[PDB]
Amino acid sequence: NYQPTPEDRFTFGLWTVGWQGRDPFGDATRRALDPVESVRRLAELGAHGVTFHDDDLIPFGSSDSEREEHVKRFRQALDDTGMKVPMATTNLFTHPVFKDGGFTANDRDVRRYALRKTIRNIDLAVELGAETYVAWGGREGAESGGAKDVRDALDRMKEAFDLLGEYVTSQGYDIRFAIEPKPNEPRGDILLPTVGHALAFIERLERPELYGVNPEVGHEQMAGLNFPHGIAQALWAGKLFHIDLNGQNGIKYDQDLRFGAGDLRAAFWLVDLLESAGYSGPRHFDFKPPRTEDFDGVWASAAGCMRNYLILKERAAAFRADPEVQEALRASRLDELARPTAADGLQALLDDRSAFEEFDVDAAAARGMAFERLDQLAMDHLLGAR
Amino acid sequence: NYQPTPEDRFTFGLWTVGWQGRDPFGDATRRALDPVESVRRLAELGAHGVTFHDDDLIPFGSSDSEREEHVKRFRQALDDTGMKVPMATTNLFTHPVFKDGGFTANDRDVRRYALRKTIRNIDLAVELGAETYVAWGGREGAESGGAKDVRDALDRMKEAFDLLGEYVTSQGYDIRFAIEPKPNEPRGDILLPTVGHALAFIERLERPELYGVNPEVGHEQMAGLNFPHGIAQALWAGKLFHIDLNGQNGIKYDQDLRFGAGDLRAAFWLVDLLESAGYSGPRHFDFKPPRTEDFDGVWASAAGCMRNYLILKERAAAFRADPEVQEALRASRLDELARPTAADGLQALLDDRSAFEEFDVDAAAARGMAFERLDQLAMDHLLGAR
Amino acid sequence: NYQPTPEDRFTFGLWTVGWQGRDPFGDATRRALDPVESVRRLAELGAHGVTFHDDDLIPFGSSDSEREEHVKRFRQALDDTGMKVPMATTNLFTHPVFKDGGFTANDRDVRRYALRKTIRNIDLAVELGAETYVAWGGREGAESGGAKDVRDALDRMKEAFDLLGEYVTSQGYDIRFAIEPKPNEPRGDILLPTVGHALAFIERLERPELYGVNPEVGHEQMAGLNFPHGIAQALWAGKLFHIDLNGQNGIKYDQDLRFGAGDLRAAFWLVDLLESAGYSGPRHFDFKPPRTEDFDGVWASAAGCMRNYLILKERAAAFRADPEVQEALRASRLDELARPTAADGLQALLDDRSAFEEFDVDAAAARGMAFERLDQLAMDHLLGAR
Amino acid sequence: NYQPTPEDRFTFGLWTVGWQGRDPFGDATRRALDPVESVRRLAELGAHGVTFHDDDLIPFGSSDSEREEHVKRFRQALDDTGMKVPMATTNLFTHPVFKDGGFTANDRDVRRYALRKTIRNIDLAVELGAETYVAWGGREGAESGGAKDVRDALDRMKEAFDLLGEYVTSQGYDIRFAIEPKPNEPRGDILLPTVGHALAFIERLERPELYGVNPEVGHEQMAGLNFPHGIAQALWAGKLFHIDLNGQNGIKYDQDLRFGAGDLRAAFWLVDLLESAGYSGPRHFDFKPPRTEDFDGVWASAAGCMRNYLILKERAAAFRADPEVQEALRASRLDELARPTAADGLQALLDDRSAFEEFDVDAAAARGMAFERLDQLAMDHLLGAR
Ligand SMILES: [Mn+2]
Ligand SMILES: [Mn+2]
Ligand SMILES: [Mn+2]
Ligand SMILES: [Mn+2]
Ligand SMILES: [Mn+2]
Ligand SMILES: [Mn+2]
Ligand SMILES: [Mn+2]
Ligand SMILES: [Mn+2]
Repeated sequence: NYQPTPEDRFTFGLWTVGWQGRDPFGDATRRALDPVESVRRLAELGAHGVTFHDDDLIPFGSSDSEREEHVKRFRQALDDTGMKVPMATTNLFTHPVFKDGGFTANDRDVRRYALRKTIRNIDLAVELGAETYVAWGGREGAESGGAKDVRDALDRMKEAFDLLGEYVTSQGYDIRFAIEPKPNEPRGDILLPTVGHALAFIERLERPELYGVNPEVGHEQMAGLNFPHGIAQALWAGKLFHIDLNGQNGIKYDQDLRFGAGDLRAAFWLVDLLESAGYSGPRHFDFKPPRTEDFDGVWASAAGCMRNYLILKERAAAFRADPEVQEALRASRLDELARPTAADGLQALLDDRSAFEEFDVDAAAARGMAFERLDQLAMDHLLGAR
Repeated sequence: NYQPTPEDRFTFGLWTVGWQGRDPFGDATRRALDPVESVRRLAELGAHGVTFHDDDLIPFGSSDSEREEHVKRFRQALDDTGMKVPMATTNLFTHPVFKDGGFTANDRDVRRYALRKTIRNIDLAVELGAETYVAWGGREGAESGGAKDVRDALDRMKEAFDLLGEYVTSQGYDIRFAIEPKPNEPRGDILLPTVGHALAFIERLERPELYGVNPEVGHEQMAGLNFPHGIAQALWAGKLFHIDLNGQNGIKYDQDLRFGAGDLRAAFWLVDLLESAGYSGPRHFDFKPPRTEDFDGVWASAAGCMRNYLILKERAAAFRADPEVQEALRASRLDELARPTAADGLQALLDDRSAFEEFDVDAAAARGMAFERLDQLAMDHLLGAR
Repeated sequence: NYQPTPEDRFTFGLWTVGWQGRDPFGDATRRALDPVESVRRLAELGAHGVTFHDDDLIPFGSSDSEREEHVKRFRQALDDTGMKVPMATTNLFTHPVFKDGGFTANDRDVRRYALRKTIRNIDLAVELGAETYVAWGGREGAESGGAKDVRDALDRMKEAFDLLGEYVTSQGYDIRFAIEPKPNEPRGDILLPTVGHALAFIERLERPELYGVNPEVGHEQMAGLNFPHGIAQALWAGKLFHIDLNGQNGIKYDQDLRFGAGDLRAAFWLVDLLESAGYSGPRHFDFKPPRTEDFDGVWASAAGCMRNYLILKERAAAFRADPEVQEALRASRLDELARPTAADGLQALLDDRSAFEEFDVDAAAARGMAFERLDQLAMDHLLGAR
Repeated sequence: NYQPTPEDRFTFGLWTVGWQGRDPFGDATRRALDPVESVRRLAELGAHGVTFHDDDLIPFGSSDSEREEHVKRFRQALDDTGMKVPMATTNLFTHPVFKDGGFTANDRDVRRYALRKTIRNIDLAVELGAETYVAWGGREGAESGGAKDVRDALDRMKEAFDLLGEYVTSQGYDIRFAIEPKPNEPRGDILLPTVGHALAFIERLERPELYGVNPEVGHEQMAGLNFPHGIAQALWAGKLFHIDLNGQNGIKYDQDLRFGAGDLRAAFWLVDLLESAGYSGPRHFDFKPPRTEDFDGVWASAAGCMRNYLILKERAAAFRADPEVQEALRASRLDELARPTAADGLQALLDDRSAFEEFDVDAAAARGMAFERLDQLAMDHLLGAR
């Protein structure tokens, strides 16, 4: 019955089920949750673990005595439940000091502070066993053209990531970084707005092997992009270090719906790709239970994330294993797409009259791709109408 | 009076002013143009040169005798006018054989043909003096999830670009490649949909130094992205090999309006950045005169592209040179954004109590960025209201 | 097995399966179809009937002898198959004369011609038994601000529709009009861009009872709008005279995918609403088989439209009939939403201290809406995971 | 120098300059403002007046003694400055009780309360001299399909507006209502999402003459719609009771930038239309100074709204008065667009062989519209490049 177990590796941010429902036009609709109670509540649902921002575990401005007791209580809930902490991250967006950014703030002292805050939490992340450290530069960007020279800001962004990579190397940590793109909100435009921009930026770091992406379903969809396509490119690059799952109904504010909501067909093709590719990291949900809900609806929504992943996994596997689909894939030439165009090499291609001079372009053009039958088989599988 | 001269390097595709106005719901509204007459007509307007697809110079399926006479006539118009041909490209989208792509077609024979067609035109491009060879993979992509394994397709795309780079190296040509991203249309989703995705892909080629981007204003805006930001990232990467200028009114079909139309403020900030950065390549217009127009309106629209570039150039230069704006930039800390965050190095940063333990975050947060005054100075400059 | 029969009332435009695959960057990939063969082919698939533009039945500029033989051949295919023609429409977009519009062309003679062309086809539509006459003003609009005074254009649009309503009244026809909104493409902005704008405009006609809407799934989604919501408003207004079904993957060019493709969840909620409301008109598909397909894929895609409608109909009915869902609807107060707010009347409301002075807003606010559990039941039903 | 005076009728919501900068990912960056100080500060800038939500003048849950003193202090600032209060509105979105809506909440008691809260503030609005009472139903809508039957919700919405119209009639007030559309945010989809949907809904009210629209620039642009077009339709309907001015950079979260920011060309065409139409209501700014700013930047941003309106007013007037533009308008047939298509009547049109049988469609089609020259004259005027 699509019941999750910890071996499914489902994880959740403390800030997700813990979202109090404050939006830019409304006050909180739910009380804050003790992280201890979310660990317990999630473990009961079948989750594998939790993630946190530094401020989602230890309230900003804590004395070290308080910090110690916050951590201690959290550590006991993990031990009580068997939950893990595979990823953590820094809040560089909530406090007003970060109103123009953390790593790319125009104010140099803020940039320095953002790094000092980030490094403190990396140490804590390692202590709690995280393998991935995410950065979402939600305040990096601008509302107006003169406010941000983006060439200078990317210099400042490279600087920061290079320093964090020097730091983890100096400490001998095994943790790796994952940049989480978003195209806008809360800034008018955010730097590194998509998976492609983040991938490209990483290739300009001193130690590129230490940084990957953490793409979020709804964020690429906020640019009207195909999320499964961007995940394929991240996988092709060897850079899918982590993944954020949720739903989004098109180009609008970041909704962070429960996974499977939003674009259901894209959710199907995403799961198909993650499972085909053997992605083995956490299946992490970054989602807000809608503020219409009380705490029972919070946990229902969380359960739904996991349930929908496992239904889509079953339907995609059944699609890929159906001999009628395999035949259709053959009919649509997907096997040909995986064979080299010219393993025979450039000269042989140049000398191959069958590639140009005697190529029958009209017979090739007349050959239908048969993609609509293939896609209606995929639809039939998704809906259990086979 | 904002009169262009060839030294402004303005160029135009033959397919732009030559667009007959056929759209997906309407027939042609203008006759086809002889490329000779467009070269002459553009030179009279002050353009520096023209670009072409192979099929926009030599009709598909020409005998070599016909090909020779087409080229000869074009060459004479160039010589008659002093016009140049700085860029050329391949039509891998119009013919039905390319209905599932050229380089990433599922059919291997089509992929081979696409390369054979591309290489033939590279030789011609070199003969006519082009320094940049553009690729727009407008048919590379899918309408449905099962039709295109994107991992395999990027393998096929890398293959193709690697082969074209082996070819130009083997011939000793100096020409370089520029990939032109577009997120969708005519395919439901197009591969390498944005500047970031193209930049990232190039870093996976055998000879990355040979490939840059040719970003188009309207295409990044079709993903709701900030075009000046993406140009800054391309410039930061050292990869702005060429630029396509036009206008776009938001997220919708590719309009290819005359430059300055669409998002006027973004046009201002683009020109500001190109001129600040000392971009020295062609200012190339990829635009469709609307099909409401007759041939006089075609040439009016072309003239307008150039005029609007030169007005925005003047207003941006005046903005950057105004001592009141310089002071505002200082007030908004843009100078600080250009200074290293931590040239003193990681350890010094770690030991700097002013970066954390004794950082006054409340006083930093209280400091306004003054970006609205800066932006109203930019507005006043753009509108000539100073 | 979700097999359609004519009693399902599925209809298709001749221009849908007959689309030759010409897009704004590519030539045709399929030959044209004889309307006779599409009637036969669709009847074999289980369709109820077909619709046409005047130019999709009789080629533009036909002699009346030719027109007669075209009609005669079509009439025989209808009789041979039992197919019906419930709707027809005018092509006021393909010919270059309509480059600035038909009814709102700036040129008065074109406006007159557009009406003369429209009235000729209304007579033919009546002869073939249509009950609905659609208008899609795809060329009505502008690319630039000065080109179209929209106040004057709406005067010209009202004029035209008023004249067509006088005409059908004068002839004693029973046919009714349906305006099909689209927000853009082929014009930069199209007038009456959404269901709401069309509904509002109709209330300004001389005979409002004669005009409704024909909303198309993909067009409202091209404005990022909720198609089921707009259909509910059209139904609430008593104005859903006809409906166009297809799919659309977000805000981009009009894709006209096969129904069920695009936004699958929205397709579910649409079918739920049409069936709940007892909509009894044609279930009309306005769709393009992708130009990757040959004619077998054309018919596969058409079959898929019908299949997906019938699967979604079954799943929605099962949702609405499930006692667990009924209970959830009760828990989410949907029954309360259908009860008058204040049947007791204004004064009683004013005097009801329970409505303000003694209203417990905190207890009301604390009551969760339970919408996430309700929606996961809807998801479970859609996917057959109950 | 584009200095505003109260006769320009510029108004501002207390919540605009008073926005503390709390966004869905960040805390406040500015303290709250005393409404008294905003009235004074705005009057010094040249504003005509202010508007308020009930909760933006009197903190929620005030004793009547407190309410009295809040009002008294506000009244004295108005008298001290000569500022007016032309519009007011109800906060039916911030308090958690309104998490599923006010007038269309599923909970009947909340719907009753929303009306009781609305009516209390209408009385206060009248006392302070407002002529327009706005409703923005920002919580009316849904995130999921089953949560909201939209047919029932529109019944509940009609009910509420009908009751408020009975109330103001019963009291003999002269105030009129204006519905402010928004397509989404904070709900996933908001009911009456555009100007067209609101216009259409009003025609279903018992007393339609009492309700108009208050369209907001950024909200229609959040649906990718042309704001000047929707204003023209509202003006054509006689329903532009009020207007909200700001800027928006495309399809994304509601930015509420200072007017003239966002889409500058659309701002030009809007002002052109308001001034051409002789719109005489308040020019009301609904805008957020970005949270990067301190209070000096708040007032700079407010000043900028007014400045940009007055620059665009000058440039549009100069466009409309330029004899070269008048000639171009004549060349593009805008005069013809304003002449009836068929004042000669239906029969005369039917009998006019020049309208069909002898219409030269090819010569008509060959006539260019000359819209690009017209639009480059508009551009030259906007930029002061004539
Ligand atoms: Mn998100
Ligand atoms: Mn995330
Ligand atoms: Mn383009
Ligand atoms: Mn281009
Ligand atoms: Mn369509
Ligand atoms: Mn349609
Ligand atoms: Mn707004
Ligand atoms: Mn507003």
